[PDB]
Amino acid sequence: NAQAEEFKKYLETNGIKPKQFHKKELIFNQWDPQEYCIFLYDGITKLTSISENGTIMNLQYYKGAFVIMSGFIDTETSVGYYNLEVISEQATAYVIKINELKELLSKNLTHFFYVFQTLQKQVSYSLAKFNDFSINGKLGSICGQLLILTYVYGKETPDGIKITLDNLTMQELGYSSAVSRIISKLKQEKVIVYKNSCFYVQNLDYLKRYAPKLDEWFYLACPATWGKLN
Amino acid sequence: NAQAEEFKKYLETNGIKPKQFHKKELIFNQWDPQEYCIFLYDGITKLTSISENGTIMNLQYYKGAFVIMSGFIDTETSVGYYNLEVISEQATAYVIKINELKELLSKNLTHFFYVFQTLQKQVSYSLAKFNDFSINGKLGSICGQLLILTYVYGKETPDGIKITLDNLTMQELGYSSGIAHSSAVSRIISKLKQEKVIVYKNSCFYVQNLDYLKRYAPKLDEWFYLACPATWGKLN
Ligand SMILES: C[NH+](C)c1c(Cc2cccc3ccccc23)cc(=O)n2c1SC[C@@H]2C(=O)O
Ligand SMILES: C[NH+](C)c1c(Cc2cccc3ccccc23)cc(=O)n2c1SC[C@H]2C(=O)O
Ligand SMILES: C[NH+](C)c1c(Cc2cccc3ccccc23)cc(=O)n2c1SC[C@H]2C(=O)O
Repeated sequence: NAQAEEFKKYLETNGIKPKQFHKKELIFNQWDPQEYCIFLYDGITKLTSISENGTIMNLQYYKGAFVIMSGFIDTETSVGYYNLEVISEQATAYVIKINELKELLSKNLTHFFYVFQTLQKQVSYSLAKFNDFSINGKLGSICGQLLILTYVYGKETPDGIKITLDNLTMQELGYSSAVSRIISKLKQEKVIVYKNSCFYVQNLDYLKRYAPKLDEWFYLACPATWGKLN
Repeated sequence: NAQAEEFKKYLETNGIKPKQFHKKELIFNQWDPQEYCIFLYDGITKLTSISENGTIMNLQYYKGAFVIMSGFIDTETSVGYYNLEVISEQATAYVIKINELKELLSKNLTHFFYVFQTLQKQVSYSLAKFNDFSINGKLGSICGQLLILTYVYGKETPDGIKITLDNLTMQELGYSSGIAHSSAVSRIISKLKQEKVIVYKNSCFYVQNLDYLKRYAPKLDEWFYLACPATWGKLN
C-alpha cells in the first residue's frame, strides 16, 4: 500500500514516532478521556466494548495499514466508548492525539483524502455486512469473515487455499448451538478443513454464495487482492 | 444544524443549486457510472441493494442534513452498487460529482471536516446498532429505530412524545397495522403495545415510556448522545 507508506513517512517526519504493542495490549481503552487517531501500520487488532456488568463484546477487526479514530475530528469528543486490543503477536501503531490530526491533515490533502477513504471503506463494509446478514443471518456473517480471511491471508496451494495465519491468531478469531450447526455444514460441505497445522479453504464459492455483498465490497475496496484468488 | 447551513450556502456560492425530488424517485441508481456526493439537505431517503433473486434490501435510512457518497474520494471508484430512493413526499439534495467535490473541499477544509465527521457518525452508528442487537437481538433493533425516531421527530407534548411524521412516512418505515410481520416480531410489538411504547391516539403516534426504549437499546442511546447531544438533551 503506497498511500500508507507515504502517510507513515509523513507522520515520522512530523515528530510522531512508532510504538510497539504486544498481544492483549490495548492501544486505547473505553475509559480514556483523551481521544486519539490510531494509524495501525502493522498487526491485527480488535475493537471491543465492555458492558458495565463485565460482558465482553467484539465489534470490528482492523489490520495495518489502517486508521482507527476514537474521537470526532472536529468536536474532538468520543465517537463511542471502545477498546482497541492487539490480537496478533505484536503490532506497530502511531498514536496521535485527535487535535494533532487536524493539522497533520490540513497541511496535506493527499493524506487527508487517504484518511477519508478509510472511513468510507468502513461505511461500505458495514452496509455490505448488514446486507449479507439480512439475507442469510449468521451464516452470511461467518462466511463473510472467512471470505475476507481467505482473500487477505490465503495463498493458492495444490490442496486448497492455505491461510497464512498462525493457529493462535486463527483461534482468536473463532477457530454454541446454531454455530455448531453452521461450522458442521462448513466441515461437511468441504468449506474449511484443518490439515497438518494449517487451515485450508476449498469451497470458496460457498463463502461467496452467502456473503455476496461483502464479496462485492472487497472487489471494489481491494481489487488487486480480490483478483488473485478469483 | 449550523455546519449544514454553512455547507449549503458554500455550495450555492460555487454554483451548486438545490434539486427537488419526489417520493419514489432515485437520487441515483446502482448502474450510474458517475460517482456522486449527495448532500441531502432536507427529506428522508433509503439506501437499497438488489439481490440476485431480485429482492430489494433496505440497508440504511438517511435524513437531511447529511452526506452520502457513492465513490471513494481518493481513487474515485465506486463504493458499491446501491440505489438511493426518496421516502418522504419531497426531499432537497445538492448533487455533486466526485471530481467537483475534491475541488470544493481542497479550497475550504472546514467543510472537509464536516463531511469527515458525518462518516464517523455513520461508522459508530452501525457498531452501536450491532452492539444492541448482539445484546437484545430483534428487540434491540426495534427499540433502537424507535428510539432514534423519538429523539429526531419527537416533541414532548402533554399526551407524551408525539412523533411529528406523516402516517404514510411511518408506513414506509414499517409502522402500520396489517404489515407482514414475523412470529418473533409479532410477539415483540405485542409487548411494546401492551407496555405502552408506541400508541395510536388521535391517528398520531406517541411514545409513552422512553425508559423502555432506552433500556433495551443503550448503545444507540449512548451513540446519539455523543453524535447529536443537543437533540439528545431535549428528551432528558
Ligand atoms: C455492525 N456490522 C459492521 C457488523 C455486522 C452487520 C450487522 C448485523 C446485524 C445488525 C446490524 C445493525 C446495524 C449495522 C450492522 C449490522 C455483522 C457482524 O457480524 N459484525 C459486524 S461488526 C463485526 C461483526 C462480525 O464481523 O462478526
Ligand atoms: C476495517 N475493515 C472494514 C476491513 C477489514 C475487516 C476484517 C474483516 C474480516 C477479517 C479481518 C481480519 C483481520 C483484520 C480485519 C478483518 C478487512 C480488510 O481487509 N479491510 C478493511 S478496510 C479495507 C481492507 C483493508 O484492510 O485494506
Ligand atoms: C445516517 N445515520 C447514521 C443517521 C440516522 C439514520 C436513521 C436512523 C434511525 C431512524 C431513522 C429514521 C429516518 C431517517 C434516518 C434514520 C439518523 C440520524 O439522525 N443521524 C444519523 S448520523 C447522526 C444523525 C444525524 O443525522 O445527525
